[PDB]
Amino acid sequence: MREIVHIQGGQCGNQIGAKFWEVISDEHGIDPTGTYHNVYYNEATGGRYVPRAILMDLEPGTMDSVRAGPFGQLFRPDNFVFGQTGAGNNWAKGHYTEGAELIDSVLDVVRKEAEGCDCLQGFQITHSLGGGTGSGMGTLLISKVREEYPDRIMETFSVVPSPKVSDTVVEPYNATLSVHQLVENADECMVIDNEALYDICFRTLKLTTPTYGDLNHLVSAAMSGVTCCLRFPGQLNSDLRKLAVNLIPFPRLHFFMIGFAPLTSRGSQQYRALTVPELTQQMFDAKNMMCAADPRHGRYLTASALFRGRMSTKEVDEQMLNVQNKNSSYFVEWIPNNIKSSICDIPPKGLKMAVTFVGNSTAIQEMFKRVAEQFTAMFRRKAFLHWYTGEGMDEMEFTEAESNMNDLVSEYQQYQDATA
Amino acid sequence: LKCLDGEDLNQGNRRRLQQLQQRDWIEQQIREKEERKRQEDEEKKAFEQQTLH
Ligand SMILES: Nc1nc2c(ncn2[C@@H]2O[C@H](COP(=O)(O)OP(=O)(O)O)[C@@H](O)[C@H]2O)c(=O)[nH]1
Repeated sequence: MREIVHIQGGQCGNQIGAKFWEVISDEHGIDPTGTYHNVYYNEATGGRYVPRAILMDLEPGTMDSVRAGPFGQLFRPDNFVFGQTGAGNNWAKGHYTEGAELIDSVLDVVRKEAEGCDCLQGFQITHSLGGGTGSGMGTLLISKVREEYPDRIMETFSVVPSPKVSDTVVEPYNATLSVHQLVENADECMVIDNEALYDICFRTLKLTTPTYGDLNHLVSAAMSGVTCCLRFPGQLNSDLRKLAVNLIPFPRLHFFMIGFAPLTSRGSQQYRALTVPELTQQMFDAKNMMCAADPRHGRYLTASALFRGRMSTKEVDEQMLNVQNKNSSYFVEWIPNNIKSSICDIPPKGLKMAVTFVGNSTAIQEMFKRVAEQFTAMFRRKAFLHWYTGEGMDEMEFTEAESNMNDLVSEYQQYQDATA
Repeated sequence: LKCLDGEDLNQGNRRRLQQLQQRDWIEQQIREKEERKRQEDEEKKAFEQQTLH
């Protein structure tokens, strides 16, 4: 009942998916064999539990990267859709010519995984935003399945370009090309930056060797805490749609932010207690979010706080009311009590409390503005355009894409100023 | 009709008996509440020890 088909894609998608299935298997008390010791797994002969996830890419090396790692033997080999040609870090390659004439097999797999369910609820994708195969195949699959299954919902945990210094040089192009496919065909899209994760892992946990494994672990923990209020009992249970309705006021302001709590170092853990005022004090902090956009530069159109464990709901409600009435400026007004709460009844594996924070803020628009600069400064000189043109891409689309992005940021700029 | 038992003659007995019963129940409830509170505190201490380990 209310199942989830987790699709991944690209390098970031595959790695985050590996760590995410590791964390999930840890939660439900499973070992890498796949035996216990419906929302995520599927039963198989002999009491085995196989994840309901398809893994796709154009480069068969990332398979041997994820498969050989621990908690790897779970994913059924009938799902590794790995084209044996290459990706190349280019959008039109993985969306029109090369990573497009393969999508039929991916649709076949998605259909065999969907029609075999009873009441499918929503798709949950994890992918990069500028990676060629990742972003390209992600947006193409989005278009296809959303034109195909409108009854269900869509959710994408994307990773934005590292704001300060980039990781690829053609990232603005593909980021804009993906954004123009998201706001037209999605229903829930959270954004994460590889930059604020560094500042967190270095100034919140006092780490010295932060490996991409640990950052992916943090992101995956956040992703699990998001939907943990669905597969578990709770004094007030939420889902993937109660958010989709209590958050987005208009069909496009659907770009959220993610925050996990609590995250503590060694000494800082020795000195602080686990009491929900402390978790709240850590939750709203700008240095505690997975999106490199200081919310202080904006407001929150809405913010849902999904707790876990066991606590008096009066404490939660008092903390919400105090943080809302006290920071009366950082919240917009024409939506009264713009903060939503929810309480599940299962703590993490080895804590007493837990908080996931999903926030539709009007502050991330700035990030988009940043991209709206770079792309614009990479188009009047037609820089790198001929590679994308070499796959039949009509430059016209690029234009409207940027235009689309304009409206998007313009939308937010119309609301953080709105008064009533 | 010279006398009507509908009047309460032994009101003092009713009052004192109700007082004693109420004190008894109050004592029982106080004890069980202190027990519950101490058990909650010890469970919190257990979580403290788990986290420290
Ligand atoms: N936190 C984290 N980010 C990753 C990881 N792998 C890739 N990324 C992001 O992936 C981006 C590059 O695009 P990518 O999807 O890897 O190229 P492609 O897979 O060949 O299409 C970079 O901005 C990286 O930040 C990972 O394992 N952990």
